[PDB]
Amino acid sequence: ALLSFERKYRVPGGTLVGGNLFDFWVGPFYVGFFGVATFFFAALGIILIAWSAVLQGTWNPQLISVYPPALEYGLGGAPLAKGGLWQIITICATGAFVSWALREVEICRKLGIGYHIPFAFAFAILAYLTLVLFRPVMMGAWGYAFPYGIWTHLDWVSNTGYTYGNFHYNPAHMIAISFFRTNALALALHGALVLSAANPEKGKEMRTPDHEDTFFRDLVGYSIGTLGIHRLGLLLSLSAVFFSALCMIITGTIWFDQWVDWWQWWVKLPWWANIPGGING
Amino acid sequence: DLASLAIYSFWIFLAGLIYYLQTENMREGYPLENEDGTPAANQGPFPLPKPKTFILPHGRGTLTVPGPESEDRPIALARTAVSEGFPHAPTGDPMKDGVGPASWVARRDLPELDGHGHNKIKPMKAAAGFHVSAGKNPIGLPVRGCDLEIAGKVVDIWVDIPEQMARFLEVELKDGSTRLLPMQMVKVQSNRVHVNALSSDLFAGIPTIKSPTEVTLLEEDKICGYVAGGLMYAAPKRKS
Amino acid sequence: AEYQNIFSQVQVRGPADLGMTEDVNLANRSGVGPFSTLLGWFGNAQLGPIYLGSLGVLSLFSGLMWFFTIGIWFWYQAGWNPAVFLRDLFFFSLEPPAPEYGLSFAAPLKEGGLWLIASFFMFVAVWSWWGRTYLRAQALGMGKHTAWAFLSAIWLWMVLGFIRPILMGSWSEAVPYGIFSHLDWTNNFSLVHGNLFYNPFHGLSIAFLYGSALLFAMHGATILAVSRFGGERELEQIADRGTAAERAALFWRWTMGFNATMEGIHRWAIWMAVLVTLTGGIGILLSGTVVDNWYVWGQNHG
Ligand code: BCL
Ligand code: BCL
Ligand code: BCL
Ligand SMILES: CC[C@H]1c2cc3[nH]c4c(c3C)C(=O)[C@H](C(=O)OC)c4c3nc(cc4[nH]c(cc(n2)[C@@H]1C)c(C(C)=O)c4C)[C@@H](C)[C@@H]3CCC(=O)OC/C=C(\C)CCC[C@@H](C)CCC[C@@H](C)CCCC(C)C
Ligand SMILES: CC[C@H]1c2cc3[nH]c4c(c3C)C(=O)[C@H](C(=O)OC)c4c3nc(cc4[nH]c(cc(n2)[C@@H]1C)c(C(C)=O)c4C)[C@@H](C)[C@@H]3CCC(=O)OC/C=C(\C)CCC[C@@H](C)CCC[C@@H](C)CCCC(C)C
Ligand SMILES: COC(C)(C)C(=O)C/C=C(\C)CC/C=C(\C)CC/C=C(\C)CCCC/C(C)=C/CC[C@@H](C)CC/C=C(\C)CCC=C(C)C
Ligand SMILES: CCCCCCCCCCCC[N+](C)(C)[O-]
Ligand SMILES: CCCCCCCCCCCC[N+](C)(C)[O-]
Ligand SMILES: CCCCCCCCCCCC[N+](C)(C)[O-]
Ligand SMILES: CCCCCCCCCCCC[N+](C)(C)[O-]
Ligand SMILES: CCCCCCCCCCCC[N+](C)(C)[O-]
Ligand SMILES: CCCCCCCCCCCC[N+](C)(C)[O-]
Ligand SMILES: [Fe+3]
Ligand code: NA
Ligand code: NA
Repeated sequence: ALLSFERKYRVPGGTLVGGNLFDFWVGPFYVGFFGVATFFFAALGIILIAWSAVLQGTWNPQLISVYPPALEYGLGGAPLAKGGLWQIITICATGAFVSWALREVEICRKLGIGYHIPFAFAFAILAYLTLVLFRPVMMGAWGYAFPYGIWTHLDWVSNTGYTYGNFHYNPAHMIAISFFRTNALALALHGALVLSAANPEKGKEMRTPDHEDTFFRDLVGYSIGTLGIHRLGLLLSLSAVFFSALCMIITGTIWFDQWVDWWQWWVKLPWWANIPGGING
Repeated sequence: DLASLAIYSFWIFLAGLIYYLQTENMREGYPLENEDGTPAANQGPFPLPKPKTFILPHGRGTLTVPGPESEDRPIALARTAVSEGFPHAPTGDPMKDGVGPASWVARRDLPELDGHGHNKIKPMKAAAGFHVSAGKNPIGLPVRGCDLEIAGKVVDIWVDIPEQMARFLEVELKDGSTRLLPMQMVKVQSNRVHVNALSSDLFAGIPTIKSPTEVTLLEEDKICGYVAGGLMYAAPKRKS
Repeated sequence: AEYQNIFSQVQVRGPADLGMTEDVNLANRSGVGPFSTLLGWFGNAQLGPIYLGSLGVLSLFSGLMWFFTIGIWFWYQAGWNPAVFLRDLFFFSLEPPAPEYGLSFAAPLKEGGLWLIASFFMFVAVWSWWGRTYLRAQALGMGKHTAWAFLSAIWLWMVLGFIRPILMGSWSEAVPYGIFSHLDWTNNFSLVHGNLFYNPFHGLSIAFLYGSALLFAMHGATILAVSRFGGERELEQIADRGTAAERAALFWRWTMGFNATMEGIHRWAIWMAVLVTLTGGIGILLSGTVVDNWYVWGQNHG
């Protein structure tokens, strides 16, 4: 049940709600008020979903799907089998996620560390809330949200994007993608660097953080440093998701035409609009 | 059909990769223990990996992992309950005893070395050519604890040579001795450094170092330990 | 407000560090560059030195030939007019030879001969840069992780520009050099192969790409949360576990029931990332060579 060094850490304290009531573990898992909150919301949502599996007559992971109320129902309630289930499940999902985050904070308090982790998680949670909650509300209907099933939520990505042409042209989706890729490049480099220093050529002695700075310098003539690259990873990642959410919250709401056509603002500028030649003259 | 092969092949490669990866991550803290220190019955589905041996540089030796795991220190804690999985109450003063969020590991009692074999961390005074290049220079500022009292004054910055970054502030107490405070744990303001983790009276219990121009891995852990522990353990000494 | 360690509160500079020497040839390092207070709020303030070497100068020369080859064509397209060149920047494009010229080098200079020239220089530039990542690890006695990782990126790219074009019998399958036009090729490729969302490699690609974002965020945030105990000094935490590596492991063990080690996490990391382009290059390579339609294949094979 405990890691060799764990026991000195398992002290009382740090809870946000409940005093000592749920201050304990189950195997490896810390509980807490919010370990309980996330269980209730999580198990409810699973039930509510397996219920939805019955009312559409499949018991199959690749087919089970739960749709928002149709566009017609507005931003108001809906019969369970025709979009109500989804609404309560979403309420559950939010409950589970936010609870998971506040539980994470409680673990932070006990362990004496910074709140950086749940802070980062809340970006991902805010992306999700952008798809199922903030965009729908600004757009007038639950039906605009994505549906919970494995292949059917992809269908929604395709339909939502092709509504605007090739979605590539959303310029906040461009920034977004740039951060995802950049992040991946940074995750490979960090990983590979730390390992090439800890696991040197056969028989040599393990290298040092100065070797790590040296390797980079030699290669591209800069090194961000070991604090730097962990600041970087975290920034690239949070920025990917920030831009992800931004590209979607502006889509169908301030811009709803074909994304490629937004790029005409640049071309139709007074000082070069009408010069001949190139592609647009 | 080639693609169906490619993809079946790949789910196998990946299950193997996950095995490799999870075993590699058992070179520390395993085998699992009961709350009493003995081997636990349930070790999970993954076996300990074949040990490996890192050659430490500058003749500091080697490290082999996994290997015989032990705390190498009394742990001042006691059970609060009669079965598995409850919190363990501190037997004395948890700050002083080094438990909870005030824990330290018993790391080596040498300081870390740069690639040249010199100390990595050094007070600025002794660091050839190093000076504050930006931001408010703290050296000179009174230091305020979470109780809003002046604990001491800053008297130098301990810096990291190979990576040119501040690591501690060295601070001077009422009595004329000094302490390290981790950079990451103070706020430098226009007219003071502020320390949220510690009430002013807790400053004297900051673990001291032995040489006054170098600090050891073991001493960093105690200092960082102690100071982090203040978040939880000072907190009845501040309506902050 | 307590302090977060995203940006430094005080920078310190001392003498420029020239690096470690091991088996490097020092005749090839530049000398330091300037010092950037700006960078220094976030990372290190020191620019350079860099190592040139014969390979590095080869590489750097080609990558400029590749970039100038595409640029002169962009001026051509703009009719040498600086205002057009600007206005139309994302629209210009250097297209590969039409299907009819096959895998041959005959194609007129203006209808793709130029595309190959640019591609040739690109090849030269990437591979030699790859030799570089290896050699500079060797000079230092370090592992070859960076060169092997970079090979996985090189895979996807070789597949797009060279391998798949060669297996389909024509250079016209390859990707064009242009901002908007390469975006169009991408969409087009999907439509024409029955939609990549049906490619099971494509989906793994996503799991990983998304995976990288989740992971690096976990890690980055973990390291910053424990940097009040020296957490970023990962190599010394590997050699001699501190309360930083402990608090970190335990955050995750308590949250989600298992954890990593300070060395292990870097292995999770190097793999999460390289599998993005690994599975991707495979997904792409199968497309049009073995599978014409992912929807279709998706129907018999599941
Ligand atoms: C044909 C489709 C269109 C298109 C249309 C769209 C549409 C439509 C959307 C995107 C979105 C995205 N697209 Mg696009 N996209 C296209 C082409 C691309 C290409 C490419 C190479 O061509 C790329 C790289 C991308 C990349 C991207 C990203 C910017 C973004 C996806 C990441 C994200 O938002 O995460 C954010 C993360 C989350 C939402 C996950 C949150 C996780 C939660 C908090 C917790 C989960 C708990 C869970 C239940 C598990 C429980 C426990 C389990 C046991 C584990 N698109 C094409 C042209 N794209 C999406 C976006 O930006 O969304 C905001 C979006 O809606
Ligand atoms: C982000 C922008 C789009 C989107 C676009 C895509 C695209 C495009 C693709 C996926 C794919 C996936 N998406 Mg999706 N997806 C969206 C939002 C979500 C949300 C959510 C907000 O709650 C979830 C839980 C998922 C989950 C998933 C997985 C089923 C799959 C691989 C994910 C992955 O590796 O992520 C990174 C996370 C990790 C590596 C952590 C592990 C997470 C595990 C694997 C999640 C399992 C969830 C499980 C299937 C749902 C069970 C719920 C339980 C009842 C509680 N997507 C939005 C609408 N998603 C890929 C796929 O192949 O689908 C078939 C794919 O190509
Ligand atoms: C509408 C368009 C299609 C689509 C069509 C494609 C196509 C086509 C491809 C992808 C690919 C991918 N798609 Mg898709 N994709 C769609 C929708 C999505 C969505 C979504 C809807 O949310 C997502 C999240 C993704 C995600 C992804 C990526 C995971 C994957 C490529 C990874 C990568 O990083 O390559 C980027 C990395 C590289 C290209 C390698 C770069 C390395 C080289 C060596 C660097 C050279 C640098 C050069 C010298 C310049 C240097 C200058 C510097 C300034 C110094 N796609 C839809 C369905 N997608 C790729 C893939 O693998 O598919 C299986 C791919 O080919
Ligand atoms: C902001 C940067 C990235 C990020 C960060 C991030 N994610 C995080 C964290 C952080 C910092 C955590 O600390 C937390 C964690 O514990 O990590 C293991 C987490 C997490 N991110 C996860 C997943 C996840 N993150 C994603 C993305 C991202 N997370 C961003 C890329 C994605 C993507 C890309 O799609 C996924 C799938 C989980 C591993 C974990 C959160 C686990 C959690 O919150 O548990 C509580 C809830 C449950 C156990 C289940 C309850 C579910 C019910 C309410 C019903 C089901 C809901 C329904 C919406 C299902 C939809 C399925 C279909 C879409 C297929
Ligand atoms: C494994 C997956 C991820 C990955 C990994 C990866 N990439 C890598 C590596 C690794 C492990 C390296 O080691 C290597 C590297 O050296 O990193 C610093 C690299 C690299 N990945 C790079 C790019 C890159 N990686 C990408 C992606 C990815 N790489 C994946 C996400 C992408 C994408 C998403 O498209 C790009 C564009 C390079 C930084 C570098 C390989 C460098 C190379 O091959 O260089 C040859 C070229 C030259 C020497 C010169 C060309 C320069 C010209 C553009 C001149 C500039 C003109 C000037 C006047 C100013 C103008 C500036 C700009 C506005 C253009
Ligand atoms: C400001 O003006 C000046 C003149 C100074 C400029 O220089 C400006 C320059 C520009 C504006 C140019 C801008 C360049 C771009 C926008 C480039 C766009 C390119 C991409 C977005 C890349 C997309 C994908 C590229 C790929 C996948 C390439 C793969 C190529 C390789 C695999 C090479 C394969 C090799 C071949 C086909 C030839 C090899 C032949 C042999 C015989 C070996
Ligand atoms: C909620 C937990 C379940 C999530 C499982 C997601 C990963 C599934 C692995 C797919 C295996 C692939 N294949 C074809 C061999 O079956
Ligand atoms: C998607 C990548 C995440 C894969 C998760 C791997 C599960 C590992 C569980 C190991 C449990 C170890 N334990 C606690 C029994 O010792
Ligand atoms: C003794 C040799 C003199 C070399 C002159 C200094 C060159 C500056 C190096 C620039 C650094 C490269 N950078 C940052 C652009 O990538
Ligand atoms: C990798 C490049 C990142 C560039 C970083 C530039 C950020 C500067 C912000 C500094 C914080 C503000 N300040 C100094 C007033 O505290
Ligand atoms: C090396 C880290 C392992 C993390 C694994 C993530 C697995 C996600 C499974 C997604 C399923 C995609 N698809 C379409 C191929 O089935
Ligand atoms: C008692 C040990 C706890 C082990 C925790 C293992 C968590 C794995 C959760 C299963 C879901 C993983 N995945 C990728 C298939 O989604
Ligand atoms: Fe790291
Ligand atoms: Na000095
Ligand atoms: Na040379």
